[PDB]
Amino acid sequence: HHHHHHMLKKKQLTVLDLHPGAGKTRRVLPEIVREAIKTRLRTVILAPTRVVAAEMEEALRGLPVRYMTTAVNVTHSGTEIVDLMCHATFTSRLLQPIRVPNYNLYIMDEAHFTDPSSIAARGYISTRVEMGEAAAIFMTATPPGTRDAFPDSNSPIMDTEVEVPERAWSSGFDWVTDYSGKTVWFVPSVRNGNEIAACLTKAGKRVIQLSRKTFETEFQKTKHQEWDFVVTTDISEMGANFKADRVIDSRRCLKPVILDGERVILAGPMPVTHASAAQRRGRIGRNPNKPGDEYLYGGGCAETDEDHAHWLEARMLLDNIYLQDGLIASLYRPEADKVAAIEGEFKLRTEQRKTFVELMKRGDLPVWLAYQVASAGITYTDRRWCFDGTTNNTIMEDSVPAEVWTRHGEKRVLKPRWMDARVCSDHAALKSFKEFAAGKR
Ligand SMILES: Nc1ncnc2c1ncn2[C@@H]1O[C@H](COP(=O)(O)OP(=O)(O)O)[C@@H](O)[C@H]1O
Ligand code: BEF
Ligand SMILES: [Mn+2]
Repeated sequence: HHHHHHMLKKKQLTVLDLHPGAGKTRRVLPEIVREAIKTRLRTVILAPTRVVAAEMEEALRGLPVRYMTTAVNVTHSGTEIVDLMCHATFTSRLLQPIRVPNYNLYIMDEAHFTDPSSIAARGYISTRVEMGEAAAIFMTATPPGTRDAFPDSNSPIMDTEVEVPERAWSSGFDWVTDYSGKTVWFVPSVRNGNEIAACLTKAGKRVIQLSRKTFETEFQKTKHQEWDFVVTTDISEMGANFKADRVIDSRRCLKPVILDGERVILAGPMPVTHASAAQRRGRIGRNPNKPGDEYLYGGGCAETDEDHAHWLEARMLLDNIYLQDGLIASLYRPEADKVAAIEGEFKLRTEQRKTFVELMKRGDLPVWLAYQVASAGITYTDRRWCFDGTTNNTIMEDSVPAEVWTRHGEKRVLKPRWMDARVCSDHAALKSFKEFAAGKR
């Protein structure tokens, strides 16, 4: 009930870069949506995750918003001119035949998200603005290329550089376990998080683990049950709210890297960006009444992340989104220097584009891998490629060849024609890929 008037300018992109916890998501977003409604601007709100989409409903209760996500179960009047969906849904719809409205205003929250669908959505939106067809607001405390890892916070934070373990320990890290508060611990990989979580559990701690595959289900447990540690990958940088007193940050993670144009490996761990570091630290210091919060960090930051597969993968997506005849959207300008590709090199014809989309949406394949399969002319249900690669593409778990009973009634060793380490980097990813290779997804 203290609305501040925003003069929403046509043909403009604004970056709302207030510090973490300043109220972008909970205060400024509703104000903008009210102005958009008042002035009758057809508007889309882009949430990074289903978890945040649900929370945005609380902030927007009593405003006419169409929630285009099963994460919210609200009765729609059919008259709403504001739509809410996830970054990934927005990009996926753009790749499909499905008509996406030509919105007058795009509001992307947690616009730092570097998953390929988010990077692509930013390119599309910025292109629409540059063409004079729409306005946009990108909300993030950490715009592309920030070099500040220690922004302002609602309460003071105690910043300390320490040695952070990335393996189980039996001594040398008493400060981790001799602590009666609640800790969010950012780890370099799902497997390292499993090992640390087991160590913590053996030491009597209650641990919840979060990764992209599990986030949308395990995050609820952080609200609804008692815990001592959350052990999380980078997915928790995207507007994740914890009632926590301490963050432990390894400051590095495994990175997918395309090697010689022919395979994806997981390299590193390599340092995180300043943006990632500031978002990780930004999970604490958020309560103005609580002055004790600590950030313990394990090394430096770097901006040398052009080796990351996500940039090229964003181009694969954008190349397959229609704007106008002959026009391919560039990445948003601050990100466009991250990748050297020819605009349109990854454009697919209609049937192959359909396969590319289905491999990602229903197959849950990484963008790069989905592209290799689709561009080879393979149809979605034809899994022969999972078995006919070279011998060095053999997938191992527990030091033995992963084996599958195939749709054609043979026990076969998983040996994909194209190797993307993301499909076999932890037990759960591998299980899903084995199902896929069996024709049982
Ligand atoms: N359910 C809640 N009730 C009350 N305050 C909350 C709730 N969730 C978050 N907050 C607080 O609201 C403030 C603004 O949060 P938010 O808008 O999410 O920040 P930003 O998007 O700027 O990072 C912060 O102090 C945050 O901790
Ligand atoms: F910048 Be807030 F943490 F979304
Ligand atoms: Mn936010």
